[PDB]
Amino acid sequence: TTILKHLPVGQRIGIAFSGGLDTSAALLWMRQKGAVPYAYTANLGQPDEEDYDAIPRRAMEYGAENARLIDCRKQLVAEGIAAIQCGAFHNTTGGLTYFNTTPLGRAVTGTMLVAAMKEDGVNIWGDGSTYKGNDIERFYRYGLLTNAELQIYKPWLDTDFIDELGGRHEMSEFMIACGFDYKMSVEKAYSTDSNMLGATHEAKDLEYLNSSVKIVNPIMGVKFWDESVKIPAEEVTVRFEQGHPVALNGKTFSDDVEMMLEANRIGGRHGLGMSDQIENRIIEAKSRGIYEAPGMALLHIAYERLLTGIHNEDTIEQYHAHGRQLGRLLYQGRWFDSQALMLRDSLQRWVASQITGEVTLELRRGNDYSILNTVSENLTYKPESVFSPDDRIGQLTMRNLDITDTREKLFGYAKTGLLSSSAASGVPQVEN
Amino acid sequence: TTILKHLPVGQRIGIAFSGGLDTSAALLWMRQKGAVPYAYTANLGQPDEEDYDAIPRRAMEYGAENARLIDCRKQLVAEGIAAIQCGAFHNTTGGLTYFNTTPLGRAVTGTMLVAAMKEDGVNIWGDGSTYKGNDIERFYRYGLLTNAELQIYKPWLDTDFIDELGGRHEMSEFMIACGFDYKMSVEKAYSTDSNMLGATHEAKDLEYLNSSVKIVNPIMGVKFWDESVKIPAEEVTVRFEQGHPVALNGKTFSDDVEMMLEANRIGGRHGLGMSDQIENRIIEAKSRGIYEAPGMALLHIAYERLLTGIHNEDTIEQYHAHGRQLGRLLYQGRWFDSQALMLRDSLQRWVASQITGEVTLELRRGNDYSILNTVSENLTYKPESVFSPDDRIGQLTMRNLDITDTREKLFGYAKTGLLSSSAASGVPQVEN
Amino acid sequence: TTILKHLPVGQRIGIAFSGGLDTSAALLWMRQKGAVPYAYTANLGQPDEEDYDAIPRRAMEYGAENARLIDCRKQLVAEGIAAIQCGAFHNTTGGLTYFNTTPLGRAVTGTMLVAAMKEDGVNIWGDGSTYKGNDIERFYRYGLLTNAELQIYKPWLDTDFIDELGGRHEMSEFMIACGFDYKMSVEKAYSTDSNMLGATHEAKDLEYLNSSVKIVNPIMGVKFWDESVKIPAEEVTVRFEQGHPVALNGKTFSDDVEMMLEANRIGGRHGLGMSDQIENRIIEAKSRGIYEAPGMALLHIAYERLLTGIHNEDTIEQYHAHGRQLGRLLYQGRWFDSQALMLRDSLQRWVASQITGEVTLELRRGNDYSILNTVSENLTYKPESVFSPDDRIGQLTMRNLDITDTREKLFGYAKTGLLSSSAASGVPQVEN
Amino acid sequence: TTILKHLPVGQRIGIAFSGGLDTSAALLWMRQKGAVPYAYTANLGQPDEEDYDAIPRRAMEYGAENARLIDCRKQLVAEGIAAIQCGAFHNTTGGLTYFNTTPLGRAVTGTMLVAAMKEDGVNIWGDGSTYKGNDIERFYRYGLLTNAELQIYKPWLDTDFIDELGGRHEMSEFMIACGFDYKMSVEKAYSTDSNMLGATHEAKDLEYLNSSVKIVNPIMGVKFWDESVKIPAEEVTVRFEQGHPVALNGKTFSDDVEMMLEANRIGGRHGLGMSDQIENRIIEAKSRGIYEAPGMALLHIAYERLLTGIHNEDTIEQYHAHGRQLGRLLYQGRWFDSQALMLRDSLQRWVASQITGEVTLELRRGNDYSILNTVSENLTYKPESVFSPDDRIGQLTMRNLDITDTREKLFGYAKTGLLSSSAASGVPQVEN
Ligand SMILES: NC(=O)NCCC[C@H](N)C(=O)O
Ligand SMILES: NC(=O)NCCC[C@H](N)C(=O)O
Ligand SMILES: NC(=O)NCCC[C@H](N)C(=O)O
Ligand SMILES: NC(=O)NCCC[C@H](N)C(=O)O
Ligand SMILES: N[C@@H](CC(=O)O)C(=O)O
Ligand SMILES: N[C@@H](CC(=O)O)C(=O)O
Ligand SMILES: N[C@@H](CC(=O)O)C(=O)O
Ligand SMILES: N[C@@H](CC(=O)O)C(=O)O
Repeated sequence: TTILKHLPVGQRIGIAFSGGLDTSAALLWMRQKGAVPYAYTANLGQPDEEDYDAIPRRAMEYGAENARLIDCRKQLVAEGIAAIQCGAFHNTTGGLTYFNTTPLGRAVTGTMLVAAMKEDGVNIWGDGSTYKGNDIERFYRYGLLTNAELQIYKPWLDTDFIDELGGRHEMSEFMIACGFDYKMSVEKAYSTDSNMLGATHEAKDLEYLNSSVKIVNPIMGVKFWDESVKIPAEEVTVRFEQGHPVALNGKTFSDDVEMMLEANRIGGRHGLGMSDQIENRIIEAKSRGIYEAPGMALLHIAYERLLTGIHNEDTIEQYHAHGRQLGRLLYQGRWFDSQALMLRDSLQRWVASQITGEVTLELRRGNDYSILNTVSENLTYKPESVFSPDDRIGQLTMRNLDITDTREKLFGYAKTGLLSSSAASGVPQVEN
Repeated sequence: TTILKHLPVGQRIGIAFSGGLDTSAALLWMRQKGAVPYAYTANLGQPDEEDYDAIPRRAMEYGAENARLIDCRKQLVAEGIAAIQCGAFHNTTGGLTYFNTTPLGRAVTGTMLVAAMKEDGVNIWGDGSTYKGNDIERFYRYGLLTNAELQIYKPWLDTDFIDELGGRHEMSEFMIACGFDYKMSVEKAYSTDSNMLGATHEAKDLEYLNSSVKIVNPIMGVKFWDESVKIPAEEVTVRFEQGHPVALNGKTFSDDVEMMLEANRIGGRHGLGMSDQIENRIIEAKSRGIYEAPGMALLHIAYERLLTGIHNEDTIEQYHAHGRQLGRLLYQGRWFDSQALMLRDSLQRWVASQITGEVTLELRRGNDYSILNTVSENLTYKPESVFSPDDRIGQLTMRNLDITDTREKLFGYAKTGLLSSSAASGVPQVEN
Repeated sequence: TTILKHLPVGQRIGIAFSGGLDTSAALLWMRQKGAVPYAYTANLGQPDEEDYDAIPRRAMEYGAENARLIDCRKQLVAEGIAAIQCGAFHNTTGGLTYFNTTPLGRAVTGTMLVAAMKEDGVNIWGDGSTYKGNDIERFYRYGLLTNAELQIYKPWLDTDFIDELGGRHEMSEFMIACGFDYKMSVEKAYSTDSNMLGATHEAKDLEYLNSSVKIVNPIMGVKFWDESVKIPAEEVTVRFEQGHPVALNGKTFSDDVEMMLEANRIGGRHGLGMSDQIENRIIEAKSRGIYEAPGMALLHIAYERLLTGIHNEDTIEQYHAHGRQLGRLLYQGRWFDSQALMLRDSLQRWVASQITGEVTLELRRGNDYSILNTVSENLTYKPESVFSPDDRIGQLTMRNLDITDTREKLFGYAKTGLLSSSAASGVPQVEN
Repeated sequence: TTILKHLPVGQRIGIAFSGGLDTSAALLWMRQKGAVPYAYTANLGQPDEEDYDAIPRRAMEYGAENARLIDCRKQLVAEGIAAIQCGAFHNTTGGLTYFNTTPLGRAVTGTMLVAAMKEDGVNIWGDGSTYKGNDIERFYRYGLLTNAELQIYKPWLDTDFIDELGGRHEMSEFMIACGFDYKMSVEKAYSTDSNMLGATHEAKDLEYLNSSVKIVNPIMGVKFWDESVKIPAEEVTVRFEQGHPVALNGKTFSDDVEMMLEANRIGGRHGLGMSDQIENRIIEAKSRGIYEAPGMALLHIAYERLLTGIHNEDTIEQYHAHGRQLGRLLYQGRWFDSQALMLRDSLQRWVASQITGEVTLELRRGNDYSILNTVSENLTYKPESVFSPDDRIGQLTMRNLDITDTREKLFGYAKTGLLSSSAASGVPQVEN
């Protein structure tokens, strides 16, 4: 089968070693039960990571046959920018958007780490995602897409493993019993997946709808909800060239990673982009999360403001429709499937290519901001004798036949009982 | 024809008398040129109107054959609530929404005032909307829908009228010359259309993209962008029953108008809901506006938060798609056309009927707020042994055939040149 | 768990007893291994069934604790008519449509037979659908929807069962060994699922794309592809009232089942509606089928012809879009889920309610037919001074601003390299 | 203004000279009233045209300053093939499709003839389309797109012209009075627009819904409805390479025009593709037409059959949705607008690029045909141990949570009155 239920003794197993008790304990346990574990750590520019080079060394200290750090920042930012160009975000609440940052991280991580293992002749994969979430399926799909011969082994789902190593306490004691003066970190009231595009918090106390953003200590921005933290209003300019974010506050960057890093700083000072979403997981059961994505939010606002001053209505409607559909595919782990690529490619080529301009905003607290200026050499919006009042009288008169058709429909609907009353005496009323 | 180009001497002409120089001068001029003008004023609960009863009297003072005040508040709020239940809002920028408040006002005004004229045997209609905007067409459609025999006469578009009465100065002098000690009001740097659902500001200085919300003096809320205005954080609860907004902060209301009035007060203290949009008019040319809708925004946020904890993904996707399409139809003046009614009715019956619950928010400045609690007897979201790890391994394995199909597609796309590279070595790349 | 992997000894198990070796052998085997089997047979008006009453008796002869015949014809036809009103058909090839007849049969069968078992205190269900198709999942969903406590047991998927009773030969010998002078029928080169709405043929030799409709012996119509079968051209009239098919050739019926039965006869004489489709199963793997649905096809053609003479473009576009989406949900076994009901209800209320009229056709062979007449008291199509040439000049002139915007876009696209050339010298060309 | 209401005396006016009384009489009349008329005739490979070179000569005989024949066949076929690749056809009745052949002809004609006039310094355009149809607006848009300075003058809409030259009789007498022994052709009971892609018949007697295809003498195919015309069954193979039609019956062609010409012959022998549609014109009023497009129909059927054996469900759903939307844009004259190009480009790149294969059909009469074989090196359909019965049990079990959610919804809908009954006792029933 594709998924190995129990430890493949004697075989090389590649595991996404993010570091931390779960992956650390798994390395020792696998190495202990007879498997040859290889560690691969993705450099995703995590806002809460300050020493990536130390991670592969810890894997080696714990028995890894070999350990590698795969830099995925360039690809992550490129896909994040593509997501921005396509408005590929489907989970919204009252307009506030989740920027699908974890889904983007998985697309890049799942393909690059598996490709890297491919290089080292490692054909068995394993990551710590649970059998209850979306990530296990995202990694599964991206991995198999990259390596047709891939097999999956998740010690965390192996009954043998769980029997021995139940929870965090058993695992930390396991580290100690294995000869390592291990000291487990302080446990938060929620779990977090983070990368340069965003941080997603959920589980534990965030599973209760009565818990709010107040129990969260943001890692990409400030506590804007705390009236005691001072946040001075700030002006920022975002400029695009053919849809590509090239300048922030008039400054260009040597690469897009530095640009995103700066967009994150600007947005973070204000807590821009944070939202609270209840969403539908791939397995059709709901999950609740609190999300951060300051840089993505900043670019999203500027990009759409320009879009509204540049494209026609049919094109904007298609951008919203295709973007929402693509956002869902991205969330499902299908970002590289034909149905996704066709929408992504289309929006990048025909919509984003014309987004050249600059937007000036004043950021205050959280999602409270104002648009101060909008400029573009491609605007179709023009403050300024192409048509006359009489031309409009003609255009209005052309509507008469269809208006009559609708009036007759309203009469018909009232007749068959659908409407309480038509437009004859006022506002049509749908029978209740 | 339907549209009378020149004054119908001797005939009864009904005009939407909002009050103000344009309609006042038109009454005198029409009465002067030989027409019999009738005034109809819609009570829309305008936030900037404090004495509706005075308006019909001014029409009578100016020569109106008769003057009437048509109360449209109940219908306006009912349609506004329907819009909320359907998420019928299509103009969004970075998520910030325009709540189509003027379009909703026109649907109710255009049908009720024309129906009222019908009662008085008046079959000629006229309002002050320009030949350049959307309103002239909204009124046109709603009027004809209600009265098949309606004819339209807009003195403001009559060459004879414009020759004599050019601008505001000529008109005010006309009032004086006609024997009225008329005193024209202070002129703002933008025009405004307002009603109990919202206020829409545009034209004049707002036509420049360098002008911002800063030149606007909000009439439904506070200047949250001015750091000197104090705005204490405030907790608010919004509760729905089968999709109907019934309680704010635990209090119920004798009618929906009082509810909306209170939603407006709560939202207004914070400036909730204000946005700046560049949009596409019906005639396919762009327009820029700054909008207020505090109560609508408040209900919208609570309604969608509940929706996310109650409906499945396909149903939510259909709510967003149908709502955006309906929003556009609403904006086009087709709110009562079959293609709109079918979407509106559908969302009200199958989506809104299940929205029973309460949302607790903390409002701060503008659109900066936090969700504090979400409850519903209908939640499908549940913080809490229906499926096992092995059940998921099966579900994941069922994806294999299609994943292979996609891998082959990626190879094919790379072959025909579409992709630089497939997933074989990492992240697929669309050829640039 | 929900699905019992092995025989629930001692328990009452309800099985969909269509009759035939598979269900017959299963009854004996289950009764033999210690289970108490109950038989439920759905009367679906199968075109190839001539003696339904005989089936429950055979179940009793084979050991059934009890046997029942559940009449599902009325419900089947009602859902088929709803499908017609909604154009709920998504699998089309060059326009030729699959009328989702098996999916409709499952929705009705899965709910009614399980509800019937409910009555007899039977809470374990089992049908002969394979683990490779769509039916196992349709029955699963409809059954659980009707009975929350339902458990599923499919002897045909029980390793114990397969070990003993492999194929048809082992089973027929099993019948003999169990004391029944059993004689298995003639085996066809494909399998068939049939009901009053249609017959679906697939599997066996139909799995090869080189096999065609020529290997099929149609059970609802004639072999129109065989030039030797004579098929006289025939005129037929189909009349609807508020979307309901009420008359065929000027004759009304005592009930809708008789109407569908007659629609089947008319269509069958010609082989109307037959198609060959390669489709995507729920598990994302393709399947090939040859389908019959003479009556459904007849009503579909008349219904849509009327629709085109009655509804406006936006409404027709929504009918096609919603119908295709609903067709897919129907095929997935989600015909009663909220996302389906909302589309179905909407189309029935606002689109079908106005479909009152009569269409006259001449049927010849297969899908070769001609429309001879179309009438409706609700037509908006009228062969017959509402607008003048000058009104149109105005309407055309109003397009100028946007045309300029598009011309500029074409220049822009040519500039960034998207287009080889704009419209400047002729036909714009997308860079290859 | 853009549209000149009366003859521009002294100016060069370019007119689409198809030949025939209307354009011939207009040339003399314009040349007579003081204008300098230039003739441009599009070679569209009309099935009913046998001598294109003779047309410019007749224009010269009638006074044209100059006359040119612009060959548009290559471009017409290229756009027709693009339409096929995108399924850009929106008017369907019971599945039978209108292949938007006139709209495709206008896109190519309107741009190329205007571009040609551009070359000769002619900036005033005029064609014979009426102020009541779609063509006047298609030509208007395509012309202005190609030439920003274009002005339009249609003598047929000039009151002066109509006063003098009313109908066909007045015009033929005008030709005679102008010194030409003119002999007008036999008048048919309908009008026709034809090109190499198709022929569209409408107006006159076809305006009555009681007239049928029987009054039409097809110009691209045979009278398949006439039982006396013999039509031998015929086998045909259609093969594509990366979505491009390259071979018919195993033979390749020196160019696509020859390919389409042959596709037309094959389809024509059978009358394949003919349909009768009632549709919605751009001005929102219905029109009835009878259409021919034998070659387009042939390619459409083969193309879609391959599509169904090659692409996944999401991709096929997007092909149908985008194609229908694009078909409408094509019909509206917006084939080169951004909202159209984005859908067209997308379908060509991601869907059509993979359509490599061959389909074998047997054509009989009209749209009665059978699929005999389907082959493709890219099929994802495979008649032939990737997943086990137990894998499916897991996949089915994962549906439980959502099924419960739907069951609860059905209970809720029954409670609020929407449903008569839920699934508890059988088939859910929507309250009537
Ligand atoms: N802490 C986490 O586990 N976050 C990862 C998932 C985030 C979000 N629910 C998603 O599926 O994208
Ligand atoms: N001040 C205004 O004229 N506002 C009315 C129009 C508001 C907005 N552009 C709309 O069309 O709904
Ligand atoms: N013979 C059959 O097994 N037919 C039943 C399935 C028909 C078609 N593939 C469907 O899923 O509706
Ligand atoms: N005979 C014609 O005038 N045909 C041209 C129009 C065909 C069809 N109604 C269309 O608009 O494409
Ligand atoms: N990362 C979490 C949430 C998710 O995957 O959706 C898990 O592994 O379950
Ligand atoms: N009320 C403004 C704007 C609009 O109608 O769209 C006008 O009359 O032009
Ligand atoms: N009835 C067949 C086909 C299907 O279910 O889709 C099976 O049981 O596999
Ligand atoms: N060609 C016809 C029909 C159409 O244009 O739609 C006309 O000129 O009116």
